[PDB]
Amino acid sequence: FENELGAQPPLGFFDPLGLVEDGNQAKFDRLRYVELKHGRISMLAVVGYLIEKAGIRLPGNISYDGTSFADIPDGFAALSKIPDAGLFQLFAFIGFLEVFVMKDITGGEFVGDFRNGFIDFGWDSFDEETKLKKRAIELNQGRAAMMGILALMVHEKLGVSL
Amino acid sequence: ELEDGIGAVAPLGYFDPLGYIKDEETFIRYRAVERKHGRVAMMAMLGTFVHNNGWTFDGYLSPSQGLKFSDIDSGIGGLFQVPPAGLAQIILLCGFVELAWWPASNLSGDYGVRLGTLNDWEEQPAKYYRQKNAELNNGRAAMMGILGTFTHEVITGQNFAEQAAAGHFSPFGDGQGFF
Amino acid sequence: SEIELGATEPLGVFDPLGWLETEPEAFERRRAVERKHGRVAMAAVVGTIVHNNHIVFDGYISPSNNLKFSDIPTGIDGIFSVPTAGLAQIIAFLGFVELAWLPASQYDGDYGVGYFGNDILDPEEKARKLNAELNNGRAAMMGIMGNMVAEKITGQTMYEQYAAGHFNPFNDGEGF
Amino acid sequence: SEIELGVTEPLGVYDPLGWLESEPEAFERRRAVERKHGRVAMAAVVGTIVHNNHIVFDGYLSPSNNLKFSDIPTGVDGIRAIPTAGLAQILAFFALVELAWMPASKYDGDYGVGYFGTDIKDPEEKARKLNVELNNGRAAMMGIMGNMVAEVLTGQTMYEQYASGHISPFGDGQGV
Amino acid sequence: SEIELGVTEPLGVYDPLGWLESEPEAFERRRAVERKHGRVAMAAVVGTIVHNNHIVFDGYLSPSNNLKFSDIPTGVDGIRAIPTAGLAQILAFFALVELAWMPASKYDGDYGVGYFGTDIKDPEEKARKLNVELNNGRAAMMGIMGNMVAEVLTGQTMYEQYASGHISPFGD
Amino acid sequence: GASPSADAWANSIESKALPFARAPATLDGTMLGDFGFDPLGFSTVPVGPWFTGIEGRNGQIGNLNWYREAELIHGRIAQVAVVGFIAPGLFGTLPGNEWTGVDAYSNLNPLEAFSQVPGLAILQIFLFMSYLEVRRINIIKEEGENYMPGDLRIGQGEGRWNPFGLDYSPEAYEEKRLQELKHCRLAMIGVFGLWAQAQASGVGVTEQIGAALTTPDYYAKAGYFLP
Ligand code: CLA
Ligand code: CLA
Ligand SMILES: CCCCCCCCCCCCCCCC(=O)OC[C@H](CO[C@@H]1O[C@H](CS(=O)(=O)O)[C@@H](O)[C@H](O)[C@H]1O)OC(=O)CCCCCCCCCCCCCCC
Ligand SMILES: CC(=O)O[C@H]1CC(C)(C)C(=C=C/C(C)=C/C=C/C(C)=C/C=C/C=C(C)/C=C/C=C(\C)C(=O)C[C@@]23O[C@]2(C)C[C@@H](O)CC3(C)C)[C@](C)(O)C1
Ligand code: KC1
Ligand code: KC1
Ligand code: KC1
Repeated sequence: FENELGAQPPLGFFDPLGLVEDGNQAKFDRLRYVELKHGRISMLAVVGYLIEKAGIRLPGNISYDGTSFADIPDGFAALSKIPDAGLFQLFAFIGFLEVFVMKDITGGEFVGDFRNGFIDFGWDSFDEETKLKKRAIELNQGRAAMMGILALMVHEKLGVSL
Repeated sequence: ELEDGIGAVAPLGYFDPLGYIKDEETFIRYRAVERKHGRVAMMAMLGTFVHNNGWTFDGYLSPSQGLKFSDIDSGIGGLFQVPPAGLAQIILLCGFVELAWWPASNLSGDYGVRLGTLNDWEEQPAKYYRQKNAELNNGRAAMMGILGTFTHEVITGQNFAEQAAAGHFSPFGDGQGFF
Repeated sequence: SEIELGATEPLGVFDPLGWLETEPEAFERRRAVERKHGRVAMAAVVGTIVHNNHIVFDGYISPSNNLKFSDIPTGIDGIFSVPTAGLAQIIAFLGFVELAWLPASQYDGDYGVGYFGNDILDPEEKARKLNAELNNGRAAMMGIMGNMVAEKITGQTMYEQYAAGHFNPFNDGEGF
Repeated sequence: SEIELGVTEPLGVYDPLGWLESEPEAFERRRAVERKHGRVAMAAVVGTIVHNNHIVFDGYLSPSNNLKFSDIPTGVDGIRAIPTAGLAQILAFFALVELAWMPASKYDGDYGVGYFGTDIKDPEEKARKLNVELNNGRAAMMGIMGNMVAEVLTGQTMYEQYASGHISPFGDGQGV
Repeated sequence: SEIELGVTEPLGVYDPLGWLESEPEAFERRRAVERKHGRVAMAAVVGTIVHNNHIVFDGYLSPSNNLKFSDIPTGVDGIRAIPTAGLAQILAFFALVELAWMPASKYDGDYGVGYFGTDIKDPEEKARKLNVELNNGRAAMMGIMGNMVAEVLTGQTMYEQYASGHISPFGD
Repeated sequence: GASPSADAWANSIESKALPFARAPATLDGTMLGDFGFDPLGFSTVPVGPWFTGIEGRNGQIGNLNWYREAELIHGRIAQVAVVGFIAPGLFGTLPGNEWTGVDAYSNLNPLEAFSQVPGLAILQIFLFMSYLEVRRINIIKEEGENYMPGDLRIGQGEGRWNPFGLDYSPEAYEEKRLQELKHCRLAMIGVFGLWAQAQASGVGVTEQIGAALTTPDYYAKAGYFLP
């Protein structure tokens, strides 16, 4: 596991702990799957935190109930003031994504390739050099975003300005 | 039947420990009795389960004697609570089954009672051996249970609802027997 | 056979620790443990619905102790509120069932009784209900565990919690 | 060797029962029992001297029972005054010592230590101190039993017997 | 004779990670660290016993800080009560022992002192005592963690906890 | 035609325990402790290790190793339960907290002491009884047909647990097996009488024997008033 997507000009195949010092491909492609699973969530979570800290909201009225978007606080307190009828809808639809439409249904050519032949914004117009660094970008962009988003939440509960 | 091994179930096998089967013709007589006694004593055990639970019919068993269903004892004396004009009806119907409909002279015990898809013995013969052994085994356990139910009322004087209300499940320290 | 059942459509043969390729000699006992843990949890999940719906029998489970059946709590403390002479009668009978009647050293789980008595005549209608026992058994393992940890964390039983409407863990008083 | 280790000058080989050739195979456990009984009784004699000199630990043996160390009788009722949770600690520690650390089934008593951590390399000097351990063990075995029967026949501890001037036998004594 | 110095009864050779032939190269350091961690922890559980029995040095540790020996806490926070001008004095002196006098570079653990100044020349005499130093060192490592963990999970020191009768695990 | 056990009552050798009753042929003499005592003919109908599954439910012909396995485990428990019926009444009881409740371990009637001690006391005893029965089944899994009855691998011979040496001679070992079996059969009768007297008297056995081995308070002479 010397030369693939995590191998890296500052730190090539870091691996400090006792994870993959064997030839088990199935151990690696499970761990590679979750690393971009955590990265793709945390990339939207860095942006999803900093639009709430900047105070940007949807144009109002999250419910017919008389609660607007600006009434809902930012950070961990957003979870407590979202109406519970709508907080089921967030967990049910993300569950609807994570069960049904988020998958290697048809078989991609790598791990995390969830194009089932349904949606594709190109991926043919690359020169086979640019494909594997452009998903080495989103591995490392997803790498820094999950240490980014973990910093935003350890310091919200601490109260430290960032 | 001996060759299928109908009564011989897996804890004890061919449990004839005192040596009573000395040929094949006296097994068919004994199995005809054991299966018949087991069928009677199974309905006798479901009786004592229902009687001692207080589940009675509503109304009068004998309105000309004024005897309600509620004032029949749930114990060993409850059958003879019943007027003899009434249980002559029980003996005459049960005697008519024993001679005409399910003739107890039939030593095979088959009377054609088939409840079809719950016993499709022709396509699952293992279900035949399961239901044939369980008719004997539930009949043997209920034969000893009704001998249990009978003598527990005799030696204590209380029926099963009364000796379970008192917690009287030990023949030691009570005023009954020499123990 | 047995090594391909337990593997249904959304994941296939699912073993992230890889003990099928690594230790195949331990699989048929581990299937027997999975099937037994399933069948125990299925009666355990069904029991929690029946207890918390206040379906009780009547009278006293222990008249010496003056302890009714409705005096039993409907949560985790219910089997431990039963007196010790009563719990010893359960475990002695359940050990009679798990060693003599349905001996759990028999690892194919097959004890003479079929599916409602019948042997499944088809081989893959048999494999479909063999997978449905495993999948409902695996779902009930998470169901009884998800009912035990969520009682001891929220402090209330399943009737108590549902009466109170304590369903949202984000706007109550809890951790996070 | 072990057969030569118990013999000293005024008696030599001393067995009135004659079991040294009647039961020559039972000797090597019977030496280990004599050495164990001697080692136990030597600490018991020194213990009774310490208890009756009123050397106490300055504290509370069980503050739960308001039991000071000086409230414990210095005679044969000493460990009858120890609370039962206290004798459980003594029996649990010496289960670890008499079965695992210095196991009493090791029939030579040669566990890890020497004489103050020294292996006596001289065989005539090592046999001399092995004779001393047996002889001081034999003297303390008679010493602890004559201490114990003198307490129960006087009703006094060894401090009270030397307080009242009760060395002279009211019963009948036997001592050197 | 160092690969059989930790082998004793019931466990025998104990290696759940299997490092004894995963790394047969790094055993000489890893034994010397286990021996050093054992010697440090053995002088630490004895330290917690002396401190919680209120054996103090009947004077002033820092008369500049107006601080006497009985004012220092007898728990985990006793090293923090020492002023930094005084704890600099102990890392200045143990720099002299750990680099110069008995250098921890020396992976034998063997220096000019023996077992109370004596060299043990019978070879399982000596291997019995070397096993004891390791085993009492291992038991003191688990002993000094179990003292420091159980202090902070009750907040009391060992003197305070035993006086309150807080031995049985009630809250945990 | 005939029963497999009616053929064992046809040979029907002389007995020793019931010397008027002609013990059946399945008591071959080759077993430890066989004294020709089987009036109900259980040895003619031998049982197999049913706990191992359905393939072990059948019993082999002429093999009483599982009857002897149940005889030894009933008697080994019964032996240590004589002392359990006696030693709280002799050597006192154990003290209790406020957690377990005081006088929880102090019921000298041994039968309601089951219902007085905490449930965690009974559960940890049952789990320790469970652990050696897990050790038993794992021995009968491995040994199978060469499994000796009563073997928990404790003692003298092959790779068994022997922390005491216990290195008997090969026919003083069969006397220890006979001493164990005769104490097994005796203490089974003894622990039945203890269980039946504790119900019939309501107290422990030291508390019933000690009351019967004492003079009554109205019969006791005043005694020793002569100066
Ligand atoms: C209605 C009474 C009755 C009859 C006629 C039979 C007949 C038979 N049994 Mg069954 N059995 C019965 C009741 C009966 N059983 C009960 C109640 C039990 C549970 C204890 C059993 C348990 C049992 C097993 C496990 C097996 C049999 C088997 C057999 C067959 C073997 C021969 C034999 O042992 O005869 C029995 C001898 C007689 C009936 C004549 C003697 C009559 C005595 C002296 C009367 C005295 C009884 C006394 C008053 C009360 C007894 C109960 C008491 C101990 C408390 C034979 C067909 C075997 C079999 O089917 O193999 C294929 C077999 O394996 N029996
Ligand atoms: C703890 C008990 C005990 C045991 C097991 C032994 C065992 C032995 N002794 Mg030792 N001995 C003991 C206590 C014991 N001794 C005490 C207290 C004294 C001082 C009086 C001696 C004085 C002594 C001498 C001078 C010698 C021995 C020798 C021996 C060995 C000879 C083998 C033999 O045939 O002895 C006979 C068997 C026995 C001694 C064990 C039988 C135990 C008896 C039957 C118990 C009954 C005692 C009775 C109740 C005491 C009541 C009075 C008391 C309370 C005051 C044997 C290892 C000899 C030796 O070592 O040569 C190699 C030897 O020369 N013994
Ligand atoms: C081929 C044709 C076949 C036909 C078959 C038809 C059979 C019909 C079913 C027969 C069922 C069996 C009936 C048993 C009799 C019974 O129930 O007694 C009824 C009474 C009920 O009393 C009760 O006692 C009660 C007192 S108390 O309330 O419980 O305190 C009280 O409530 C109650 O009123 C009172 O009645 O019970 C007793 O008297 C106990 C009797 C003890 C056993 C009797 C032995 C019978 C003799 C045979 C001995 C062996 C013979 C060989 C030697 C020669
Ligand atoms: C604390 C306390 O006291 O407890 C409280 C707790 C709590 C939780 C608050 C309570 C509550 C309220 C609850 C739980 C309410 C839940 C109600 C529930 C469960 C409502 C089901 C609707 C499904 C429908 C209508 C299906 C349409 C289905 C249609 C139209 C189909 O065609 C289905 C289909 O399959 C077929 C038939 C035919 C197929 O060809 C096609 C498909 C496959 C599509 C209580 C009662 O207050 C008690
Ligand atoms: C063989 C026949 C039989 C008798 C005669 C009998 C009698 C009693 N049963 Mg038992 N019992 C079974 C069989 C029998 N029981 C079976 C097959 C099971 C299923 C496993 C079972 C389960 C429980 C539980 C959970 C409890 C229990 C009790 C009592 C107690 C009530 C009086 C009282 O307690 O005052 C009396 C003596 C309670 C108890 O022991 O309370 C201390 C209690 O909690 N039973
Ligand atoms: C060579 C001889 C020598 C002198 C002459 C000397 C003198 C002082 N020692 Mg030092 N000392 C050692 C040697 C010497 N010390 C050694 C071998 C060790 C162990 C490695 C050691 C350890 C500590 C600790 C823990 C503390 C300490 C202190 C003082 C302070 C007291 C006066 C005061 O403080 O008013 C005066 C200057 C305390 C302190 O510095 O408090 C600010 C303090 O806490 N010392
Ligand atoms: C064919 C239709 C039919 C009629 C018309 C009829 C009529 C009466 N039956 Mg009924 N009967 C059956 C059928 C019929 N019976 C059947 C199939 C059985 C099961 C074998 C049966 C059983 C009993 C028992 C146990 C008793 C009983 C009684 C009466 C009595 C009520 C008034 C009265 O008190 O006289 C009137 C005459 C009681 C009794 O005779 O009391 C002296 C009584 O105890 N019967």
